[PDB]
Amino acid sequence: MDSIGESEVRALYKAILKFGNLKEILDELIADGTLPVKSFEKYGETYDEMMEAAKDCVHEEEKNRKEILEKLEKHATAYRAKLKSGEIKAENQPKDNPLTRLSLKKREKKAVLFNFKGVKSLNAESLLSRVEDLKYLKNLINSNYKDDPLKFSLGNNTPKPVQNWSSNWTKEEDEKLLIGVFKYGYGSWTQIRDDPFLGITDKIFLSKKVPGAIHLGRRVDYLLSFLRG
DNA sequence: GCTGGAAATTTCCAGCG
DNA sequence: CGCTGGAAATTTCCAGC
Repeated sequence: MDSIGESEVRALYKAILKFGNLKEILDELIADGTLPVKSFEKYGETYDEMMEAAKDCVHEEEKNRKEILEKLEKHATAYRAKLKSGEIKAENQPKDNPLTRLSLKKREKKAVLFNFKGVKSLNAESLLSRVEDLKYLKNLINSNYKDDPLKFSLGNNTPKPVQNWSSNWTKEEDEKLLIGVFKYGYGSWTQIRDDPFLGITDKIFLSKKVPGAIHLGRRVDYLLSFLRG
């Protein structure tokens, strides 16, 4: 009757990518069919368990990348030594060599996934970074403009402008966008566009246009990592 | 199977020597 | 010119129906 299965998990995970830490507002979510009806406490324990599992997954993948880079580094060293000593000619080189290998691995980014309670391919990175980002944003707008989130501003921070977007997109639009993420959650691009108080209806697009959903996500992540440092 | 969204891959582009 | 890093576009992948 109260146990947890897979539907409640998927719904939760999605809700976490949407609102980060949501234990504050579980009720409201249950109260609008966002989450299946279950107890506040049990959802709390499931959330804690999920974030725990994400922490552990990221940890294990970090260990893995570490060891792989150790080995690749060793190979790089032993290769340099041979180039200098002259046992390898520099111009008769294959394009696949310990150097290019160590480099590509150095700069490789890839999904960090895990399974949880019979739900498959959850993104630990997305979960953690989303909780942090949305916490930083909530605290950022509440500590200053609580009685009117719309008056939020970046101050004298000037984030680098957008590249070849189809709408005249300025700092103002960044502010409004962030306010919208604070209001409806990460991903709710339709509600953000349609809110007339934000007044950015004719600057979002869901010859293909720009910016769409993905582009909004990138812009939000960049804006927040920028405002931090 | 099908399909939407995520993930991976490719392409585009600006900044630089 | 080519290199390189970042963003956009394009293709592929996969879980859940």
